[PDB]
Amino acid sequence: ALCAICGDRATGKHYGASSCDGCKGFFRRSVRKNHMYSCRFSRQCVVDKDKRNQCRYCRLKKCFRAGMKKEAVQNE
Amino acid sequence: ALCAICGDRATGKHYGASSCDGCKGFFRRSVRKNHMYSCRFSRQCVVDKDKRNQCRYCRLKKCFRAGMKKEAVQNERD
DNA sequence: TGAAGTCCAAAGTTCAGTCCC
DNA sequence: AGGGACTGAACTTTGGACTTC
Ligand SMILES: [Zn+2]
Ligand SMILES: [Zn+2]
Ligand SMILES: [Zn+2]
Ligand SMILES: [Zn+2]
Repeated sequence: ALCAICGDRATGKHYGASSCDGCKGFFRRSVRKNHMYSCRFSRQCVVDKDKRNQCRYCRLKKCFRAGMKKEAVQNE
Repeated sequence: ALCAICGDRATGKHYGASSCDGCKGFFRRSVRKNHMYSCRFSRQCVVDKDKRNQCRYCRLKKCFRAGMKKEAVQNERD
């Protein structure tokens, strides 16, 4: 099973979508800090294993596209 | 532990070797900008906390000899 | 046990001081 | 004078290892 966000190896369902440990942590931290970030390009950046850290905005957007929900992220 | 490159205090393992923040930073920049340093002397310069900035060629050479890996340096990001 | 959570080593970024073109 | 480059410390983000409900 591959990560629905970046294509890396998936470790199971996280926050509503199958994803790797990276996209898992990235999403949780983003939601808890209520970050939306911003893209400096056309908000259509390539989010794969190698470039996932190049644009937080696009990575986060794809997490939501993949099915992740803020609702699934807990406080603390 | 100490920096395997210059002897200064090590802040942990960096790019594969125990090193300080100075050598950590130096290696990263050297790799990302693919700088081709040269040595004015015999390429046997002593690299310590004191002289580390005297010869970039030898400090980089020491970095690789100490275990730092080019592959461990990631691409710059925002 | 599934899917939340936490921990933390090792990546990354910014920038003041300082000097060269 | 404006443009550019380097160093290393302060501080943040990443993601794999492990823990709780
Ligand atoms: Zn992923
Ligand atoms: Zn983008
Ligand atoms: Zn050092
Ligand atoms: Zn030298």
